[PDB]
Amino acid sequence: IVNSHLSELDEDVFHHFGFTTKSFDFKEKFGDVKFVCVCGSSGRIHNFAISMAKLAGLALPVENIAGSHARFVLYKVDHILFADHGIGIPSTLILMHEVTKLLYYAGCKDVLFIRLGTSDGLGVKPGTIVLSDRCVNTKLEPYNELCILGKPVRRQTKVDSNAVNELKKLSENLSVVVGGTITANDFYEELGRLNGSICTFSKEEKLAFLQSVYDHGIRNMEMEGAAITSHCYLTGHRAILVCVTVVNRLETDEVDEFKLFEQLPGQLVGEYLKRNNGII
Amino acid sequence: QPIVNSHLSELDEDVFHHFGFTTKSFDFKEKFGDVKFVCVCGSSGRIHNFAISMAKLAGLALPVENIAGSHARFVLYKVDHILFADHGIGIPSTLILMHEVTKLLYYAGCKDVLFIRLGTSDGLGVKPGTIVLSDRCVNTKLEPYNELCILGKPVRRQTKVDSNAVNELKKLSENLSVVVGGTITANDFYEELGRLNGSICTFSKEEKLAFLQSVYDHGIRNMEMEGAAITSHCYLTGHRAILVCVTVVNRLETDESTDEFKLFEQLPGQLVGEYLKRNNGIIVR
Repeated sequence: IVNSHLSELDEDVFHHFGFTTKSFDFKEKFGDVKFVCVCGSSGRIHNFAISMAKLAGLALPVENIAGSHARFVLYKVDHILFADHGIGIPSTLILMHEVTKLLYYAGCKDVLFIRLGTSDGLGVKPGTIVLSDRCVNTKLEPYNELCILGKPVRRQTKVDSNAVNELKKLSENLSVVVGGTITANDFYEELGRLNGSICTFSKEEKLAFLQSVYDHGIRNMEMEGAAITSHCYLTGHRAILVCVTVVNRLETDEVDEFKLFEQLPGQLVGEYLKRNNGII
Repeated sequence: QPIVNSHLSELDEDVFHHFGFTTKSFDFKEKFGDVKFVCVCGSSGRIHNFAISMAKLAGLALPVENIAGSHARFVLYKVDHILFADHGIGIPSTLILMHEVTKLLYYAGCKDVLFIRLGTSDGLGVKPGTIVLSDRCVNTKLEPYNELCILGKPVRRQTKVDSNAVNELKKLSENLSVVVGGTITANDFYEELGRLNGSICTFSKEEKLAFLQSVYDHGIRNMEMEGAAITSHCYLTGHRAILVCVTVVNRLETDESTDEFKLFEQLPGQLVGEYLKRNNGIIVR
């Protein structure tokens, strides 16, 4: 589906990237992109871009394509774009809008979006990589909910099951678990944490909620999945979540090794990108 | 009297993961006990500069120390009775800040603290560069609520702004344009704010205008993405909140000079700074 309104613009400003459609030719600069790698922070995604560059044999430093003062960073190593989305669905939706618009202008078709994040684990020990076989909200519905012009809109989530299949098969020759993922808007109360500044439920209700979602296949929880997987589906691209778990929420709320866990998703996806020509 | 989360007493040590410190990091009573203001905005650089401007005003020697961990998600500064932090973009990011900052205030025994958001925003029927003092914070249906889904169950939390602080800021500006009006909080910069140049648009330019005109006639003068989170969380934790946002675009005209934008961003700080100087936010030495 195409936004007809874009073709009417004399110039289109990427407010959060720091450039416009008069900055450069998008086809020439981005036309070969087939993958988009994203995580929460600029630092981590830049480190991964650098890591991927070394794997491809790129000597020169990986340079920010985005404006220096812009909200998000943007790196490119061969056929891969790297960017940060911050914390939460709204921040992520901004990135998704501007990155998919970028892909549209560049003529990129059927691009795989990969989120390499961290997450709360359910019934798995910390350090476990969860490959999301589905992304659902806190009601375990595979939908991202929006209020557009004051009207309720539900947009269903979808994961590239083929990519999950590949990543899981690949991981065996290189622990990795395939399971469901909850996306929430509140790190504390909506994720059943007891140590927020506000708590309107008991431990019993918290555990009943966390056990039920586990029983219904959920293995991890985070705050951006529903946005990425729903937005990609609608704009003609693909999406997967590769997140390491940093805590078993069926056991506790609170959390060197943390930095080590963060490296794990990149180690898996990097090998995937190598064997599926994200790099030359 | 503020409601206390009893579960916090069950913890021997509490970790502020997004600030990168714990309850053993400082003596919270001695370190934060005199905090009566918390200033927040979207970026670490902007709020750092504002903290620096307040320190200069207070006659305090630079630099302003980031109390937060070096690799933490958020920054945290203190100048006399004011804390400074960034909240990033959107309600989820902001809610995390609110939880950890209000917990900090609790451990430090701080009561009735005033949260001030110094942001930029979409304008409605006002020229770019206009400071909107929010007298009302609502969602995209123009209801004064932040909606949540707690353990799968729908929750609506009422929003509230400090009218007295708003009134004081208004009168202060007269002796220093500033408009008092409604504020919409949305969860999406593009479609939910009625922008036509997203990657997805399921509405016409006619429907767009109707939506924005409607909210304008209902008193809304600006739109941003964090308001309902701040004002509802403060209400529940026994604190106060206001929004002081400069508008950068009049959405009733268009959806689209970097120098004057930098000038615009300075405006909320200039107003708020004067308020803090006269209301025991800083001590002038």
